[PDB]
Amino acid sequence: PQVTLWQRPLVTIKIGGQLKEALLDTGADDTVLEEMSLPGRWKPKMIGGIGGFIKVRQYDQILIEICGHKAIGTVLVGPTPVNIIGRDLLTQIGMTLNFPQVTLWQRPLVTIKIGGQLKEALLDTGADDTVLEEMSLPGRWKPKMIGGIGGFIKVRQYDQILIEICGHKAIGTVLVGPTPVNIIGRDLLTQIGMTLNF
Repeated sequence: PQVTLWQRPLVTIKIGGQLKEALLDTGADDTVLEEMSLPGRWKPKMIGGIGGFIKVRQYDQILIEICGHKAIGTVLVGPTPVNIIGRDLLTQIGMTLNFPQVTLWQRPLVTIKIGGQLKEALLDTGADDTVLEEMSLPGRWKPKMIGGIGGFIKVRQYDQILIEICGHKAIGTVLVGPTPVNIIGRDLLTQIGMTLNF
């Protein structure tokens, strides 16, 4: 299947004998699920994201069926607001990002130019919105809060900002704040014709 990004790329998964919906998230290194019952031993673990860190239980060698496809790997379980399938499992089902084609064995980074400056950013299908680390942008903005793995952060919303991502230009809203990494969300991914293919 090919998947465009005008809506969140959700899929049905079967794990631990249970059915769940999860977000195909190219911006996630690891797969993280909301609290659920899984068989066996686990290890305590802390993972970070927008908003900070959360404690999760790490289960190893867990069978997961994602769409029609099987994979076995590590699964983290904890207080994430959304079930996310990260690159660890995307690679196993042969997922690629197309806009150039990109496999997901490494973080899908691209060079962007915004506000006259050059930055590197993560192509993040799991992000509704584009969020950049603190930077100098031209003009007026509005105070805003956005949520994520470890809670919420306050960001400045700038409207009508030109961004050039890889080759391609796009205009839209950009959030600026204490995100750990620059993220290109679906708002801009759709403008450069990005798709998920598996």
